[PDB]
Amino acid sequence: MRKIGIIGGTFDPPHYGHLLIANEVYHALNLEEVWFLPNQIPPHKQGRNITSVESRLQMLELATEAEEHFSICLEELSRKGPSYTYDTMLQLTKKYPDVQFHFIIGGDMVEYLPKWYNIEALLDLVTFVGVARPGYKLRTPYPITTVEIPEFAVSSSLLRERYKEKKTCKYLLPEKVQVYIERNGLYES
Amino acid sequence: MRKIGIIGGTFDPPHYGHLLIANEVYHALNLEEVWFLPNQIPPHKQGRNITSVESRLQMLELATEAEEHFSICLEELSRKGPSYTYDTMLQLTKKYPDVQFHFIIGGDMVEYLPKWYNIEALLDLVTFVGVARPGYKLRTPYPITTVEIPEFAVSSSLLRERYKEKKTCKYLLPEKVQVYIERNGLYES
Ligand SMILES: Nc1c(C(=O)Nc2cccc(F)c2)sc2nc(-c3cccs3)ccc12
Ligand SMILES: [Ca+2]
Ligand SMILES: [Ca+2]
Ligand SMILES: [Ca+2]
Repeated sequence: MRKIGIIGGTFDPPHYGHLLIANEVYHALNLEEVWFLPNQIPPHKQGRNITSVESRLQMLELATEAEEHFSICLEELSRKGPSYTYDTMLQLTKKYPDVQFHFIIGGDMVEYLPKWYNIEALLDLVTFVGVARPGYKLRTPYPITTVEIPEFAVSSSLLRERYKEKKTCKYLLPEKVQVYIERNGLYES
Repeated sequence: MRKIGIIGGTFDPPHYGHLLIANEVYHALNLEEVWFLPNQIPPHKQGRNITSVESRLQMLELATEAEEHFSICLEELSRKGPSYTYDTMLQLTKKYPDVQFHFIIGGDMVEYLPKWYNIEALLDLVTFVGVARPGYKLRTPYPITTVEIPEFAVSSSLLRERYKEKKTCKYLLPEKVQVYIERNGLYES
């Protein structure tokens, strides 16, 4: 009966956009906590740069360390290459039979839910939480919860480009993440 | 091989945002045509409304009628249930052996490509075209083509809330589609 949120992604890098979404859902739905679920990234086909699991995990640590109700879930990182959400949620529900998982997704992704691997069985494992801007209404045959979220146009691709151009990203992600990015020379070609 | 774009989605309703994306990719990559690929929607779990196949197809016709280089592909819509993209593209590849398919996806979708059903096999059937805001880049282990398109922010979920509130959506989607929506009482739920 414990209400726990799940927010998945590569977190490459983690930013205030992610934290804002996790916080809003935590508060809207009265969750006990939100788990950040870092995805595996397959090796690059052409051997080009991917952000190491080590780096993504430490940025997540730094991003969430000051937040009481945010935790990191290592389930997806703990085996294989990438996992279907079904596979991950199967293991978490078996592992935490007392938890009601609330799986947070962007509004734009809602229309594509019928294409998710093994969707019908996943619907028995999680409650989906669709996030949408004020003024936006989500539509789906599936029983999802909608949460309205403020606009802050920060994205990982934005931040990556700023670091490439040796610009600062003050005010866009936690200070400690920024220091890590700068010290490890991340995202600079 | 003929270069053909694929833009998939529920188009519920189709609007200027979709046409802008298709058109930009069409011009950027010198495609012969862009085929809009309407998805199937499973029946509502709680007996509520989904927009019919008939309605979605006719809005799509009205949205694309003026453009020679825009067509509608019925591969998914003619089926009884939803299709994985891999299964659709395998059939299309089979049916059109001289076509190189360019599969258009939103920038936000790129991060989650490793979770798509049969992604490795699908990579051998299509070239993905990711849409980035101008000056921004997409990060993925997969070989993808990037097309820059401004984020125009018009969305189906905005238009639907507007129709529920009994507003017009003039200047946000083709005139003909707005008429069809109003005349048929779509999006009032
Ligand atoms: N299979 C998935 C998606 C998908 O099929 N998208 C899509 C996008 C454009 C056209 C299309 F046919 C499908 S979006 C998505 N998001 C996720 C997420 C994982 C964690 C947060 S969202 C997992 C799987 C998929
Ligand atoms: Ca730097
Ligand atoms: Ca009406
Ligand atoms: Ca009515």
